[PDB]
Amino acid sequence: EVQLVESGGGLVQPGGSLRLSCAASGFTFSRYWISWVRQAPGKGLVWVGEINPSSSTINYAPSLKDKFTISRDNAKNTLYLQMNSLRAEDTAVYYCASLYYDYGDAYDYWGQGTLVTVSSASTKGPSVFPLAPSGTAALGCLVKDYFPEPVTVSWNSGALTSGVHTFPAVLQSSGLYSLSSVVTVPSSSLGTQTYICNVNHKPSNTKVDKRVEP
Amino acid sequence: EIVMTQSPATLSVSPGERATLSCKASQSVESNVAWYQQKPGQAPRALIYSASLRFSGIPARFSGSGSGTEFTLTISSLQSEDFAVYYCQQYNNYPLTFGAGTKLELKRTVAAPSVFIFPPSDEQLKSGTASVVCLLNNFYPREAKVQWKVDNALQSGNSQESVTEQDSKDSTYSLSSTLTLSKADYEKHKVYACEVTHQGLSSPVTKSFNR
Amino acid sequence: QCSANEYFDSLLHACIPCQLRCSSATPPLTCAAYC
Ligand SMILES: [Cu+2]
Ligand SMILES: [Cu+2]
Repeated sequence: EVQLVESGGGLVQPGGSLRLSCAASGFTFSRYWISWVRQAPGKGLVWVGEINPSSSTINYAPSLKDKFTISRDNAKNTLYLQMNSLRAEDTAVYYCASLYYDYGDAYDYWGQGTLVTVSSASTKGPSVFPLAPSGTAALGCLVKDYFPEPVTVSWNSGALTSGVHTFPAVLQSSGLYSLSSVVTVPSSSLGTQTYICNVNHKPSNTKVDKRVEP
Repeated sequence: EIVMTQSPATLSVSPGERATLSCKASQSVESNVAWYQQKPGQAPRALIYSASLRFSGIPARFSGSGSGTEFTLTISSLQSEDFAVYYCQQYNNYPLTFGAGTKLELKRTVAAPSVFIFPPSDEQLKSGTASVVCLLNNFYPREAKVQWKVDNALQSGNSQESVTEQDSKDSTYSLSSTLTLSKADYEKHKVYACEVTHQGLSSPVTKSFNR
Repeated sequence: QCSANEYFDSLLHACIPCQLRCSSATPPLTCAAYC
């Protein structure tokens, strides 16, 4: 299995710096080009820059000339991205990738991407609130007021997935995010079953298990 | 830079049928266009690298063509796993520029929504905020209305809504409309309705509650 | 530096055979001799 695990990257106010690592394992990293590509939330892809194997030709993006610096360490089979003086427009999911043409076939491998959030707002955990259960019933779980992203939501530690729907986050006028997670359950399954929505927020390092009942 | 104009922005078609995307280039990039596929949550997946040449492991149903300033990816026979976002990219001139991105959706039989409305929890009232949620689960297409009426007062500008992507099984959407209000304003009105109008509903279904 | 039967693709940074383009639509300007 080829891999491009990406570490580093998280939250940082404007003007700050942040280095990213893209470790490879499974193919000759030292004989191919490897590039960077960011994707702002809900937007398209953006070519940051690329670098050749011997680091003798580094091509950046004009609009990001001074912000980013690219380098690689073949000894560790890992690519680097040294970001300097970022802004809110520089918030995106940074993917690394490598394309080549060996064995007579063209290949391409990507990392899982890492989110970089550039904003002056302070980290805050979610404020969970239940939704009153209204021949099918429905209850939910309001995850309101939290920064930065993301926030994960499951039901019964993952023992309930039929009909569960977690809606995307939406930034409120207060700069904070808010989403809801609902589920469809039989109407008569209320006075017999127990429903819990456990919300996790790695940024704030919080963890809320809230019980929903009428 | 070289702007890649990729239309249509969204395309709805059923599996087994055909799909042809378009990507116009601001200026002649010759035969140096690629094609990628990206699904919600994963990284991009390349498919074409010389406007027709395919990557390895890419089925033959993906057929790219075009040169100069107009390129088209054709997905001859569609499949469930082929419904996602598709970008176009040029690399004839630096920097490499992508396209806006078309998104394929699965055209299925119409389905009316199951409307629900959740009054704000007593836990949230102590906070001083009010969030009246209204759920519209299981409906196709995604084009559905969800108004609010506090005492027959059609609200406006104070209610956002997000949506889930097509479900893996029934390929049906789910919508949530959140009416944000003040605690003081929430307790000076009694009716909080959610009027839903969708193609699958002959008449606008409505459901409300009393504080 | 590619042979007389290959062109250079800047996306893959490698010489691609012309045969894949000769017998397929209009090949690049450099492969017109190999077809
Ligand atoms: Cu559902
Ligand atoms: Cu009022």
